[PDB]
Amino acid sequence: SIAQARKLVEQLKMEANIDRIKVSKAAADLMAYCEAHAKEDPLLTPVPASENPFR
Amino acid sequence: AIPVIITAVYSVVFVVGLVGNSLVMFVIIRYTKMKTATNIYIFNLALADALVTTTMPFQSTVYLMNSWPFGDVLCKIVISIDYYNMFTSIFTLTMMSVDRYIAVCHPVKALDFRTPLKAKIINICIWLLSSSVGISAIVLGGTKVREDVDVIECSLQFPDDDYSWWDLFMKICVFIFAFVIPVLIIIVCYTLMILRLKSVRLLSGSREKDRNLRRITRLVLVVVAVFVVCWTPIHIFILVEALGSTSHSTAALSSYYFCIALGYTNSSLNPILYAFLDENFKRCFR
Amino acid sequence: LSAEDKAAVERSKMIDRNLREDGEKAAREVKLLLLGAGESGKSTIVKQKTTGIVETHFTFKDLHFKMFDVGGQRSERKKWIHCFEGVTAIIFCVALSDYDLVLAEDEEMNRMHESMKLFDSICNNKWFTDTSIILFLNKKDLFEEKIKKSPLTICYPEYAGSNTYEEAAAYIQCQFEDLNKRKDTKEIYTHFTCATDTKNVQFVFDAVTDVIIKNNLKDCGLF
Amino acid sequence: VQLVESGGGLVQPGGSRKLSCSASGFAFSSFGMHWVRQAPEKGLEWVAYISSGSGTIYYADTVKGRFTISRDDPKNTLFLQMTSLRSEDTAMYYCVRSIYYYGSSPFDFWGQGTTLTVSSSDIVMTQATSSVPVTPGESVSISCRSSKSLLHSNGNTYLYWFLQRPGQSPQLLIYRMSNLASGVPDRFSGSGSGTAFTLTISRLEAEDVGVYYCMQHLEYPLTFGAGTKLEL
Amino acid sequence: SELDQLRQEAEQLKNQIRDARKACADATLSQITNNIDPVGRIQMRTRRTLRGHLAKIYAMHWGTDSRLLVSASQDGKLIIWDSYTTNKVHAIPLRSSWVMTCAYAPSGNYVACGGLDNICSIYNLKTREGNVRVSRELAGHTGYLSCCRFLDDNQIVTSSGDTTCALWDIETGQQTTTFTGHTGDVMSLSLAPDTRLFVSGACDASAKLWDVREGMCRQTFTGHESDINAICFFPNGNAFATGSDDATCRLFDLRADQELMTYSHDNIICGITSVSFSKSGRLLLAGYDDFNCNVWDALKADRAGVLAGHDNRVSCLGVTDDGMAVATGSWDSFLKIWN
Ligand SMILES: CC(C)[C@@H](CN1CC[C@@](C)(c2cccc(O)c2)[C@@H](C)C1)NC(=O)[C@H]1Cc2ccc(O)cc2CN1
Repeated sequence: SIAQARKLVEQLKMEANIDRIKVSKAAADLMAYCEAHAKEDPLLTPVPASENPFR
Repeated sequence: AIPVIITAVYSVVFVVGLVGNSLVMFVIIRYTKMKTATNIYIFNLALADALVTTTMPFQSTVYLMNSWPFGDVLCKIVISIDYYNMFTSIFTLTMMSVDRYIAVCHPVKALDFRTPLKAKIINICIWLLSSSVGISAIVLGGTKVREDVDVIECSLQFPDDDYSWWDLFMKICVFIFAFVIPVLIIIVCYTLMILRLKSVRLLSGSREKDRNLRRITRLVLVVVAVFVVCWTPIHIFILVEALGSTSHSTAALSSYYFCIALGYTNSSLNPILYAFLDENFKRCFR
Repeated sequence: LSAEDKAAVERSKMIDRNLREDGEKAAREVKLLLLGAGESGKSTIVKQKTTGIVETHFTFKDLHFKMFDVGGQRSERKKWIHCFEGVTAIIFCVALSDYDLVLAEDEEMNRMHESMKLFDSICNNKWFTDTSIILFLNKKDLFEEKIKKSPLTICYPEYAGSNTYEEAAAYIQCQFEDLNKRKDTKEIYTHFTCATDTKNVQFVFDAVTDVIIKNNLKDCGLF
Repeated sequence: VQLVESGGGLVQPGGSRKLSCSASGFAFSSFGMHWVRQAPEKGLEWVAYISSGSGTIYYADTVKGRFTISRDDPKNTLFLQMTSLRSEDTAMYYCVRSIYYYGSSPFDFWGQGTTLTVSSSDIVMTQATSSVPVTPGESVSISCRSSKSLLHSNGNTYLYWFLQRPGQSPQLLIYRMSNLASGVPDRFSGSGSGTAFTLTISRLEAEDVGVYYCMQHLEYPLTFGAGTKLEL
Repeated sequence: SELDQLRQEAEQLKNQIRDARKACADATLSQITNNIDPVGRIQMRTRRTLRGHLAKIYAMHWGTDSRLLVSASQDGKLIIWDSYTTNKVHAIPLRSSWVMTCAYAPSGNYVACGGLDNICSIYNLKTREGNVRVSRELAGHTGYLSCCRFLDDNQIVTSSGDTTCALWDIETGQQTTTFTGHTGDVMSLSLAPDTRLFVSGACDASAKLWDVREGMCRQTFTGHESDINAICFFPNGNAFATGSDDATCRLFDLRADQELMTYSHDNIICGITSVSFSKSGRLLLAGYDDFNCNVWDALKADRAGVLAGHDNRVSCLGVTDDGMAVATGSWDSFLKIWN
């Protein structure tokens, strides 16, 4: 109905007025988070037999 | 000249039976799951054929030398495992047929009568029933000389006494309980199963379920034929040389070797047939 | 190892045994999937608050059927129809007396056309390649007097036959049988029944026994 | 959740008594039960242990082949058949329930107890101190020792602490090392690694008085320590 | 003409949003990633095979630690597994066997269960009575429930079949907030690591970002072209990957909400059932209908290995919160654990 279209148009208006900054910086800090936590990840580097208690 | 070819063919069928049964045992142990009631039965057939294939070099060397340098150390066990194989194979072919018939004609009760636990119970019961004949053979074993060639063979331990009537009664009893009751049960169960499959609607159509019923009937017919035609002239030969008298005639020994060749070729063909025709190994292998 | 760990292992084995003995009766507990169009006599078939799957437990000659009425599930059927792989049969209750009226409230689509579309959707699923359908054509009593006045030309402008009860029933039979795109592995059962008619439990018993004969041929390695 | 005791009393030496315990308020079939004695002048010692479903039955060295423990899961009760009782069997018999999984708290409930009077290696746990002076609002740290390491390869240390108020059943406080039982106020800091283990109370209270015992669950029998009373 | 004017205004404002997010992408993640070292082959052999289920497994969830996980299946059993020792701690019976979601509370005290019965069930694992007892029977959803991730011990978020998400209270059983705006059927839910926002996927190929305290969609994006049925956050909370029935996995951020990277290959034409990250975020783990699981470099969009070994289509996989191992469930009544 018309009420659903109204609800959609103010919902999309509320979603329109949001702060959007560059995707390149998001890729950069995602890469930074990946490289800064690569040491503390058993799936990246397999832990030795002393560690890895699934054995 | 003459024994050169037949020994080579015997060795060839021995080798191919060994490798086929070994691969069947390997896939059923480590590649095909064993939860279905028919899987433990084909496992029993595989184990029985693997236990009986070992006696093929013994049969070949006793055919060659007309004797054996074996003593009573192992002729007793290789004549016990003969009856062990016989009763195990006959009763597994009977019980699998009874399982199929109680699956078809009584499908509401087949869910209760086809559990793997009850299948294992029936398997242990028929193993014990074959082991009774095996231990009777291992406690009634022995060898003796014959006063024409002075060669030795291991058979039923019964000297010249009043045990001839007991031997005839035991022979006629094992003949009845091998090829009257089990064969009649298998034939009746399969005929009733096919007659029940006549009346269903998912197997008695016109496009492809009719030929599915046709190949099911062909399957059970060829299984029964391969069992009966290969295992029966054994029973004619030993029953003929039971009731009256039959010495070492020239035609008697060659027919005996031919019948033994058939009664080992069937156990050689059983892994290949039960691998390429049971459709579960066909589904798994793809 | 530790007595704590050994007793934990024993508890795990005990609940494994309990779970096995609770799930071994699920093979006996045969299951049916009942679905169809709205107000098509589905409410009067089950006689022979979750707002979801209605669970009805009934037995006949010691088989323990289960019906899963999904009439209260108004969501997208494509994302929960895959939860019925292990069902043994599908019960499809549709009314023969719903051929002339389209909705009884509006004029856009016949109930029989929607039933045919639903049957074509539920029969040609990739999850139900080998799941037999127990089609039910109920309320024949209301179809007796609704066929003498209104012919099949309202529902089908291609009939060109006889305006009688038996030929109309046979033509609806022919329409529903031709909706199967693979008659080899699929067999559809159709029963003529009324709202106050017996011999429906016998029909579903015959259907389920045929399907479990097929299953017992399948696991033995023949079919 | 409470356990009800039955039987007991005066018995001639060498006789028998059908000692029983009637459970109520909890699922009896999932709990591995125990029996723990207490002499009128001494501490606790484990007697028997029946597991869930009676699949594993253990006894002490002094009651091996002499006592019989049995349970009735449908009848919701626990029995103990005592054969050839002597003067060394005069004690107070407690019924203890336990489930063993990951994160579970065994020995989490004790029965009220029943009395039995008769007329005229193992990893031992030793409580070196006994009957320490104490004041309310203070902090006391009692300790007990073990004859063997109580840390297996799974990483957890198996020490069980029990508080027994005067006229009350033993109550679990520290089911495993650095673990606090349910219903226990967050002031009991059990610790200890290797051989020596201890319990610490941050602020003493009037209801905290009684006698403390430490119990190890690594092998069998589940022998207890000595007594550590509190004197105001 | 008012409805047409409103539709035209919505269309032009959506076009303005699309133009703004198109001009906002100054660079792509490929030309930033193409100068770093790639991850080697993830030869992750199976370690634990949690046998014991007798039916099709749809859901699993880890805890805050390893060693404990719950699983649900159509046999009516909600099994909690001891991961290291292969043991099972509890075998919770279900009133309705039609289950496709389960979750483990962060406190370790409760588990979730729901499905085609349209009712969420909360069970109490730790009770003085020794058993697993149902505590709250959450009703109020007209559709089938599909995801029931726990906010905390008292707040539960439910993704259901009524095209709406709901936030409930355990002690009252009522919906505190209702998340409305998904046109299509909804079968995804994932909560942020900082417990502030959550995302949900639906049939309209749109993943919507919601706020828990006030309850409206802050952001959305449509980059998929089929039904979305798998969602999870990046470990920093500023990105989330999307799994769909489109043989592609797509990465969206929380800051621009655009197509960061797609994870699709020509050899796979099957849908995705579950998507999860490692704790570093370098590896993206995606389930598939190709009877296996595939790991993805979240930066280079490259296949780092295949977790093959399942006899049927996988349906659920989760990574431990310490990054220890992944437990991929599947339709073959198995639950394999990979390290
Ligand atoms: C299973 C087939 C292939 C052979 C195998 N069998 C195995 C043992 C054998 C090789 C043997 C054993 C010991 C010495 C010797 O020279 C030969 C030789 C007797 C042949 N079995 C027999 O000949 C069985 C068949 C049979 C059938 C009915 C009956 O009342 C008694 C008997 C006993 N002989």
